[PDB]
Amino acid sequence: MHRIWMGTDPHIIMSALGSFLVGAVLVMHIWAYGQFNWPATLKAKYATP
Amino acid sequence: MHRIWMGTDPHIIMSALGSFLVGAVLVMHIWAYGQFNWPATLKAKYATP
Amino acid sequence: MHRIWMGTDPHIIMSALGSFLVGAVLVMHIWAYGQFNWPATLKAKYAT
Amino acid sequence: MHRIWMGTDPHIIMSALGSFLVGAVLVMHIWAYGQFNWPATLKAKYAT
Amino acid sequence: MHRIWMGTDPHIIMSALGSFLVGAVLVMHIWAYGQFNWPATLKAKYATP
Amino acid sequence: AMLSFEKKYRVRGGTLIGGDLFDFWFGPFYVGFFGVTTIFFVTLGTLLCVWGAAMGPTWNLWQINIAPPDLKYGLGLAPLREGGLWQIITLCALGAFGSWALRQAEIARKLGMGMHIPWAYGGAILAYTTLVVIRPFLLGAWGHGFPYGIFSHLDWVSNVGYQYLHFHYNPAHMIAVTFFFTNCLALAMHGSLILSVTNPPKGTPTGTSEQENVFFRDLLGYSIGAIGIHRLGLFLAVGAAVWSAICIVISGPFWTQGWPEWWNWWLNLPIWK
Amino acid sequence: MHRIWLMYDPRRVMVALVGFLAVLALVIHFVLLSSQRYSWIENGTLGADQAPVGASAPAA
Amino acid sequence: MHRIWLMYDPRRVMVALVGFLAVLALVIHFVLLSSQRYSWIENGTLGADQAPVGAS
Amino acid sequence: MHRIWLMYDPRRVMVALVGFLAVLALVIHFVLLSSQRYSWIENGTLGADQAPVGASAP
Amino acid sequence: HRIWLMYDPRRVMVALVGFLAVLALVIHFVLLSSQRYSWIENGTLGADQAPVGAS
Amino acid sequence: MHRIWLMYDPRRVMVALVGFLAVLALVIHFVLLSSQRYSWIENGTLGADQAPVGASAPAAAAEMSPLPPGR
Amino acid sequence: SDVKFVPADNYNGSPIIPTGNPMIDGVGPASWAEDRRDEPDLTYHGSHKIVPMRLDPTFSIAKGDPDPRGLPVIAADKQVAGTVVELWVNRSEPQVSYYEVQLASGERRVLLPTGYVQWPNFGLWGNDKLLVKSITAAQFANVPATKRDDQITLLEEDKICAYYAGGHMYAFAE
Amino acid sequence: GMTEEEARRFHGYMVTGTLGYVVVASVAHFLAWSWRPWF
Amino acid sequence: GGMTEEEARRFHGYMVTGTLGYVVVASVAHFLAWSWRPWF
Amino acid sequence: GMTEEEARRFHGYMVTGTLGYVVVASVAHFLAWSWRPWF
Amino acid sequence: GGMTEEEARRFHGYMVTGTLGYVVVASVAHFLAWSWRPWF
Amino acid sequence: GMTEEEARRFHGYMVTGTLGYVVVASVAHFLAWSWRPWF
Amino acid sequence: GMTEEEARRFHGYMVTGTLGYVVVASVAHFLAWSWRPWF
Amino acid sequence: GMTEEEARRFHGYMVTGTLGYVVVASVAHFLAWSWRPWF
Amino acid sequence: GMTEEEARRFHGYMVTGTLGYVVVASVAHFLAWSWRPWF
Amino acid sequence: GMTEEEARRFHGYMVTGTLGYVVVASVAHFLAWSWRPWF
Amino acid sequence: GGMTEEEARRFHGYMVTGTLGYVVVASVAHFLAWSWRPWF
Ligand SMILES: CCCCCCCCCCCCCC(=O)OC[C@H](COP(=O)(O)OCC(O)COP(=O)(O)OC[C@@H](COC(=O)CCCCCCCCCCCCC)OC(=O)CCCCCCCCCCCCC)OC(=O)CCCCCCCCCCCCC
Ligand code: BCL
Ligand code: BCL
Ligand SMILES: COC(C)(C)C/C=C/C(C)=C/C=C/C(C=O)=C/C=C/C(C)=C/C=C/C=C(C)/C=C/C=C(\C)CC/C=C(C)/C=C/C=C(\C)C(=O)O
Ligand SMILES: COC(C)(C)C/C=C/C(C)=C/C=C/C(C=O)=C/C=C/C(C)=C/C=C/C=C(C)/C=C/C=C(\C)CC/C=C(C)/C=C/C=C(\C)C(=O)O
Ligand SMILES: COC(C)(C)C/C=C/C(C)=C/C=C/C(C=O)=C/C=C/C(C)=C/C=C/C=C(C)/C=C/C=C(\C)CC/C=C(C)/C=C/C=C(\C)C(=O)O
Ligand SMILES: COC(C)(C)C/C=C/C(C)=C/C=C/C(C=O)=C/C=C/C(C)=C/C=C/C=C(C)/C=C/C=C(\C)CC/C=C(C)/C=C/C=C(\C)C(=O)O
Ligand SMILES: COC(C)(C)C/C=C/C(C)=C/C=C/C(C=O)=C/C=C/C(C)=C/C=C/C=C(C)/C=C/C=C(\C)CC/C=C(C)/C=C/C=C(\C)C(=O)O
Ligand SMILES: COC(C)(C)C/C=C/C(C)=C/C=C/C(C=O)=C/C=C/C(C)=C/C=C/C=C(C)/C=C/C=C(\C)CC/C=C(C)/C=C/C=C(\C)C(=O)O
Ligand SMILES: COC(C)(C)C/C=C/C(C)=C/C=C/C(C=O)=C/C=C/C(C)=C/C=C/C=C(C)/C=C/C=C(\C)CC/C=C(C)/C=C/C=C(\C)C(=O)O
Ligand SMILES: CCCCCCCCCCCCO[C@@H]1O[C@H](CO)[C@@H](O[C@H]2O[C@H](CO)[C@@H](O)[C@H](O)[C@H]2O)[C@H](O)[C@H]1O
Ligand SMILES: CCCCCCCCCCCCO[C@@H]1O[C@H](CO)[C@@H](O[C@H]2O[C@H](CO)[C@@H](O)[C@H](O)[C@H]2O)[C@H](O)[C@H]1O
Ligand SMILES: CCCCCCCCCCCCO[C@@H]1O[C@H](CO)[C@@H](O[C@H]2O[C@H](CO)[C@@H](O)[C@H](O)[C@H]2O)[C@H](O)[C@H]1O
Repeated sequence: MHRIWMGTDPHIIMSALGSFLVGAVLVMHIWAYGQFNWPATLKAKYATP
Repeated sequence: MHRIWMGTDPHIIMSALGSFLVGAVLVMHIWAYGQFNWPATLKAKYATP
Repeated sequence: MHRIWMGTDPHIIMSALGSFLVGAVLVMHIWAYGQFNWPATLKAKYAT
Repeated sequence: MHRIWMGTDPHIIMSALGSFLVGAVLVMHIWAYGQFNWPATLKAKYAT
Repeated sequence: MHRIWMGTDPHIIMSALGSFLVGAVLVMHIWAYGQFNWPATLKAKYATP
Repeated sequence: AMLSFEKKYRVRGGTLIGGDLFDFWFGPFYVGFFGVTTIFFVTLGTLLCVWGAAMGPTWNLWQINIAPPDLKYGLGLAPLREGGLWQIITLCALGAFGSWALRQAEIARKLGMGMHIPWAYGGAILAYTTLVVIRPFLLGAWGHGFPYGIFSHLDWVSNVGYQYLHFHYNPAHMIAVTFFFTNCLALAMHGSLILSVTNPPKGTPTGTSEQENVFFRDLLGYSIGAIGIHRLGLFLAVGAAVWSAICIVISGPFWTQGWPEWWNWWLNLPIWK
Repeated sequence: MHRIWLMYDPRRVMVALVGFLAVLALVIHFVLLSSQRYSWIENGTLGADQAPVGASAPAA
Repeated sequence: MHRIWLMYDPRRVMVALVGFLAVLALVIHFVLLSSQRYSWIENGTLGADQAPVGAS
Repeated sequence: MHRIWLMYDPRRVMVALVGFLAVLALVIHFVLLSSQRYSWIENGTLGADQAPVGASAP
Repeated sequence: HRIWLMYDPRRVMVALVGFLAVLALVIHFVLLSSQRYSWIENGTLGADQAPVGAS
Repeated sequence: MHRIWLMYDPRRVMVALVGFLAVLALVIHFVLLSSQRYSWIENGTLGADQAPVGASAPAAAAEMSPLPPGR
Repeated sequence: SDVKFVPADNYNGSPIIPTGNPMIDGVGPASWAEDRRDEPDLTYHGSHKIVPMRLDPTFSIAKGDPDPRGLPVIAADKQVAGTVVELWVNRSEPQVSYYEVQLASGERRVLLPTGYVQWPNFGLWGNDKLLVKSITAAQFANVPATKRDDQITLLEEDKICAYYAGGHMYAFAE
Repeated sequence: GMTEEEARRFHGYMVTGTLGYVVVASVAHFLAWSWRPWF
Repeated sequence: GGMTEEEARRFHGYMVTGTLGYVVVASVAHFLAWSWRPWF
Repeated sequence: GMTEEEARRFHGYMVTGTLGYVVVASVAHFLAWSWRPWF
Repeated sequence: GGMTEEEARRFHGYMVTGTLGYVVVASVAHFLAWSWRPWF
Repeated sequence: GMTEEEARRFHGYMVTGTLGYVVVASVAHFLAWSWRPWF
Repeated sequence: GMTEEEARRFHGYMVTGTLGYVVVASVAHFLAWSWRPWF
Repeated sequence: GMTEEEARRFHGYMVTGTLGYVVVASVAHFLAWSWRPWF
Repeated sequence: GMTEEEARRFHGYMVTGTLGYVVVASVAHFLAWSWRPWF
Repeated sequence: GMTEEEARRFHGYMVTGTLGYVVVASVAHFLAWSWRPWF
Repeated sequence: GGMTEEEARRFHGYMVTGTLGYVVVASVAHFLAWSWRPWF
């Protein structure tokens, strides 16, 4: 399966993978913060009355 | 059946298949989120009363 | 894993990483100041 | 760690560090004056 | 540590240090005159009623 | 198809941007990179004009009217049906007119010509840009541009003139008109002289430079010379457009009263105040 | 079918095609954005039961 | 797919692409900036339920 | 990445870039100065809760 | 910096000086046209008396 | 710093310099002369407390408007 | 080859590519009207219109202006190409049509149309050399020759002007 | 022009550049969506 | 350029290791998130 | 033209200048956001 | 061109040492922050 | 024309002049701030 | 110019690129129709 | 482009990846069906 | 361009100055904390 | 051309003339401020 | 051009001397200022 890499520069690969992971992780967090009501409960815990 | 791959470059094959799957999966999830009322039931579980 | 650094310039790496850390840390602090209500409670302590 | 400095110029490095420190210090003071209510308490102490 | 001055011109150093010192001193006085209420108390001491 | 002497001249080179990639012809037309951008802007702008006609009250050619937005929108892009469509077409027009001038520069460079034609056309682009960009920007709203419609823009010209009560009194307008009228006389004069030496009455030898020089000197009292009349024509025609640009940009941004009362400075010169 | 590329230079058919599609795509978006029903920037969040529908005047 | 760079000299395509994207990005921003729903310079702090909607 | 500078004369690109950034910066400052909320020369001393906000939904 | 080997200092100096002059004049005339900073007419007002835009 | 004159022709610099200073002097004088507070030919004899000052704000009656109603 | 150029490819609108030296062959902006009549232009009285100024003592420099004769000519590569020996004047509309240059290297005299020349400060001051922005000093050696040196045909006028017109595109070409 | 080998080398950067741009835009859109959805 | 089959073979080993390490860390994160606020 | 080694060192300064500017701009946005946030 | 395998080897050990140091300092920051204001 | 030694010495006074100008501007801003703050 | 072989090779990319683009547009219309049908 | 031998290897992996993907998807649907049946 | 033996001497002072600066700042924070503690 | 011999003497005149002018202008502002101050 | 190490070594000694002198004077200034109007 490793033969897939033979055409490839390793920095091109690490750049593509690194870009994808940053995109996915940020989308997943922005989405999750909307669904789970967190940090909204965190902000409510310490908000001034 | 393998002979269909002759005269093709495997990286454009995988780039095309990869782009198709990313498209299909996102279409299907966003459609499914409309029909199944999830994550909307998740949000309602934790939303502030 | 050290072989990943071949063909790079150390200073370009340290420039990129240094700039990422500055950007990330500023984002994190502005966000955290909002969520944790600090320095707002600090300001309220000494305000007049 | 020293060989990171190879191929750099000390007068560039000290200019970059010096400009960062000046900026960071000034930013930190104008920020701190806002939170700590100082010199505002000093001004009020001697205000007529 | 004197080697930091290597290849520099002392007229440039004294111009840079001198201009910096004038700037810092003037700013510090303009600021201090606002906070300490001086010369405002000096003026009030001799002003005509 | 090609002129019987043309093929010799169709070499590569003289382009500004595209290198050899667009350096080709399509029928008579030279393309080049700014040919491509020209046709893009021409096609987009024209189809948006046709869309503005379609959503308007009529297809009558004279009556079509794509108007700018209300002044309340300031320098923002209005809703498209409320005049934002006029703003998109205006960007397309600027893209087309600029591309046309740069394409002309590539053609002149390929033929070994001077850049006189692109720069002369720049005088027309300046006047257009003054009407739809510079004067509206100085007044603070894109809504000061003229509407795109064969007669509706004449209603705009009419009403802008009467915003200053008596626009004939605009001093830069008087100069611009004088250039336009003098240009047309000069064109009639030069056109007639060349034709009348090259087409003498039947049974007469073809005329000469000396004859047109003699006749022209009888007309004006001085001899202008062959290069001089073309310098004069270029000066008059382009000067007309430049003074036109001045006369409209001073109306509103700089002067806001009636134009007749601008002349109050002349009546108050101290030698006769 | 491929002999079309012997008649025309592919390097400039492809430029003409990309340009045509760019013009057409922009035209259709500006047309829709001019409409009321498909003014999606201002009203895209309306559900289809709330979306505008144009009618003629009642012929009373 | 790389052969597109043999047809089109890439040094030129990058400059045309960058230009096209720059103009396109600006046009989209100016469209949004002067809409009612997305005039974020004036109303960006409004919550999603407070933001305008272009109902007829 | 550096072979981009084999494609383009850096002495041209730096002029083109500085020109672009100068125009972009000037446009963004003008857009803000033309706004109500960020017309900072007239209203910059207002607190964040005092500064203008555009209209809500009805 | 070696940057002066790329760009003629004899040109950059004039271009810089011309840029700074244009920017400086623009900012002064912008301020002079404002209400709050029309200093020739209202410069003697105190900061609490000077104009402020609407809340 | 004198090497600046090896770069720039001294004879020409003087003409450029005087020209700049003459324009700037005239611009500042005419700006001041056009102002109210410093229209010194008409009002130069006023004391500093009597010279005009710009308003802390303009004022109006609620039904008055400087501009006609429009759209 | 006798053909001066060939198509770049077989498609309809394609450019032509010169086979030989385009400045000498006359291709693109270096080309001339090859059918043009090989006779002198004439005045209304039938004398030759363009002639060297020594051939008509009616003509002189305006007393304020420098006579260019004797000055060095500087080609596009900043070499000296030669010195101005003579001026050729138009006798129908009095002006200098051509400078005549004795080449610095070699022995030939060649014509140089005005309007390709310019003065270092456009005439305002320092008029001590002439600039020829369009061609290099080696290319001056191949400037087309008039078949007599007191008279120039309309064809020769076209050939000479075309040689300098090609220079901006081709003077530095490989 | 460039060789086919140079074309394959350049095309690799062009993909990662495009991908990085699309990634940043995708985050930018989901931030905008989270703030003020357009459907 | 590119990678030889030997280079690809060991590059793959690091890629597999990094992918598995990343998924392991994500697995712990999900176990914690589920224990904190389960979503089904 | 450019030598490759000259291009490599220029690229280092160019990247460092670009990211330096972005860092200064990011601090300017932190200050502006603290003064008057836009979301 | 660019770093050799020799340079990469020792550079990596420093790069790893720096990153580990950062994670340690940030760990203390979170331990103190959690002691001050817990967020779950 | 230019040389590295001319570039070095020119850069010296150019940096000095820039600092001097930025010092004067900083004092002018802090005088203006003390007279009529803009935030 | 180009041979029939080069033409036939280009034609394969051109046909597949066209059909790929038409597939992407088909899905965009499916999404648009589900959001707000035009008939 | 790939030879018949290269195609043979590529096909073996392409088939295996497809089967693995379908297997995972089958588990996903079985879980989704157990959670919220859609017929 | 700084060489390896110069870099040792530069680094030695650079570390020493950094530590001195941090120590001074640490006293400054200790004083500030004793004056107005912020947690 | 310009010599170092000319340049150093010329710089003396320029600097002295500039400073003299600025001194005269300083007195003019002293007078103007005494008559009608602008802050 | 610019300072040789012997020149720099003289220059440094005077620079340190001037900096110390300045800081000493400023120290007296602050002691006086504090006794006149304490600011904490
Ligand atoms: C005709 C019988 C009835 C008569 C009574 C009514 C009409 C009276 C006028 C008749 C004029 C001649 C019409 C004609 O057939 O021309 C053929 C010829 C083309 O050149 P050619 O030398 O003759 O032929 C060579 C060609 O056949 C073979 O070479 P090749 O194969 O490479 O050529 C490609 C061809 C393809 O042919 C065409 O496409 C013909 C296109 C004709 C378009 C006319 C449009 C008119 C309506 C526009 C409405 C508006 C649409 C937006 O040739 C070309 O590529 C075409 C080159 C010409 C491009 C013309 C561009 C527009 C000209 C101005 C348009 C009017 C602006 C007001 O094209 C031209 O010369 C057109 C331009 C000449 C007229 C300009 C007049 C401008 C007057 C402006 C003052 C108006 C004051 C109110
Ligand atoms: C590098 C040579 C090939 C390539 C080879 C592979 C390999 C090898 C794998 C995938 C797999 C995937 N590829 Mg692919 N793929 C390429 C180009 C792309 C592009 C693109 C627009 O360039 C896209 C969108 C995709 C899409 C996808 C997904 C459907 C899938 C999940 C991994 C991922 O992160 O995907 C999104 C990817 C991107 C947005 C950009 C490309 C990122 C880099 C180049 C590839 C990451 C692979 C990753 C390290 C695999 C980890 C698994 C372990 C090795 C066991 N590929 C290039 C041309 N692809 C994986 C899969 O389906 O496994 C069952 C997989 O193992
Ligand atoms: C000189 C070659 C490298 C370089 C080498 C180093 C080294 C070595 C270190 C850092 C460190 C840091 N660098 Mg770095 N760094 C470079 C370029 C940058 C750029 C940029 C825009 O290009 C940025 C934003 C940063 C940012 C950063 C921070 C994350 C961090 C220290 C704070 C800081 O910002 O100081 C302001 C900095 C700048 C505005 C630019 C760089 C100026 C000089 C080089 C910074 C020296 C910091 C300090 C004195 C070093 C102390 C060493 C220890 C005593 C052993 N660096 C250049 C290209 N950088 C330190 C770190 O990792 O701390 C956790 C560290 O030890
Ligand atoms: C109002 O609403 C309206 C507007 C109306 C609605 C409608 C909108 C419409 C219709 C939109 C259409 C959008 C569109 C359609 O295609 C949009 C398409 C966008 C695209 C394609 C974006 C692509 C971006 C790619 C980038 C940025 C690449 C960067 C590459 C980099 C950085 C690397 C460069 C290479 C290097 C460094 C290596 C050198 C090595 C060398 C030389 C060597 O090694 O040799
Ligand atoms: C919310 O609604 C919606 C969004 C709809 C919900 C749905 C979301 C969906 C569908 C998500 C899908 C996610 C997904 C699917 O695949 C996600 C896939 C994720 C993947 C693949 C993660 C892989 C990570 C791998 C890493 C980190 C590797 C690191 C490698 C390292 C450290 C090694 C470095 C050293 C090397 C290389 C050696 C060089 C040596 C050399 C050169 C030598 O020695 O020569
Ligand atoms: C709030 O909501 C949202 C935002 C959604 C929340 C989510 C946030 C998320 C997802 C955050 C993710 C963060 C993250 C990762 O994932 C963050 C990653 C952080 C990392 C990796 C930090 C690494 C730091 C490394 C440092 C400091 C190293 C310094 C090295 C030094 C000083 C040594 C220098 C000397 C050398 C090298 C030797 C040269 C030798 C030479 C030249 C020779 O030998 O020749
Ligand atoms: C308001 O409503 C109004 C608007 C009025 C309503 C009306 C609308 C109307 C009338 C619409 C009409 C639409 C239309 C009509 O036909 C639309 C037709 C559209 C078409 C055909 C689109 C075609 C797209 C094709 C594409 C994208 C091809 C891409 C190809 C690629 C990527 C490969 C390039 C080649 C390579 C890589 C090989 C190099 C190798 C080489 C050289 C080698 O190996 O040698
Ligand atoms: C309020 O909300 C927000 C803002 C969000 C809050 C958060 C803020 C945050 C996150 C702040 C982070 C700050 C930070 C992060 O690292 C700060 C880092 C600061 C640093 C590194 C300081 C370092 C100072 C070092 C100094 C002074 C050294 C001077 C050395 C000298 C004088 C000697 C030089 C000798 C030489 C040159 C001799 C050469 C000889 C040679 C060559 C020979 O002999 O050859
Ligand atoms: C409405 O209000 C708005 C406008 C809005 C507000 C804003 C205003 C703004 C932005 C203003 C900016 C002002 C400005 C900024 O720098 C102004 C800068 C002014 C300057 C630099 C003045 C310099 C003057 C220098 C002089 C006079 C020199 C004289 C030299 C003499 C006499 C010597 C002659 C000797 C000779 C010749 C002998 C040579 C040797 C010989 C012959 C030999 O040796 O042989
Ligand atoms: C209010 O709110 C805010 C503003 C926010 C509050 C915060 C404020 C802050 C952060 C302030 C920080 C200030 C600061 C920080 O460092 C201030 C630093 C000040 C310093 C460095 C002062 C140094 C002075 C040095 C002097 C005077 C030296 C004189 C030297 C002399 C006389 C000798 C010259 C050399 C000779 C003679 C040898 C020639 C030999 C030659 C040529 C040969 O031998 O060849
Ligand atoms: C990328 C380089 C760095 C660029 C820097 C600029 C980034 C822009 C800001 C991004 C993060 C914003 O983060 C957000 O800050 C706002 C500021 O009102 C906080 O807002 C909240 O807290 C603050 C402070 O207590 C209150 O005044 C405010 O009324 C309340 O809404 C949010 O709780 C926080 O989530
Ligand atoms: C770019 C300098 C000007 C703007 C600076 C903005 C703030 C950031 C300052 C960071 C410190 C300077 O960091 C700068 O980094 C570059 C590359 O990263 C270093 O390295 C660069 O130059 C050296 C010396 O010619 C080359 O050997 C090297 O290959 C090249 O990348 C410089 O020697 C250093 O001066
Ligand atoms: C760039 C083209 C568009 C790609 C768009 C992505 C979605 C479409 C799926 C692409 C899948 C691969 O698509 C297929 O690629 C191969 C090469 O790999 C092309 O093959 C083409 O070139 C090869 C040689 O390279 C010739 O032998 C063949 O006759 C010719 O058709 C096919 O014409 C195309 O159908």
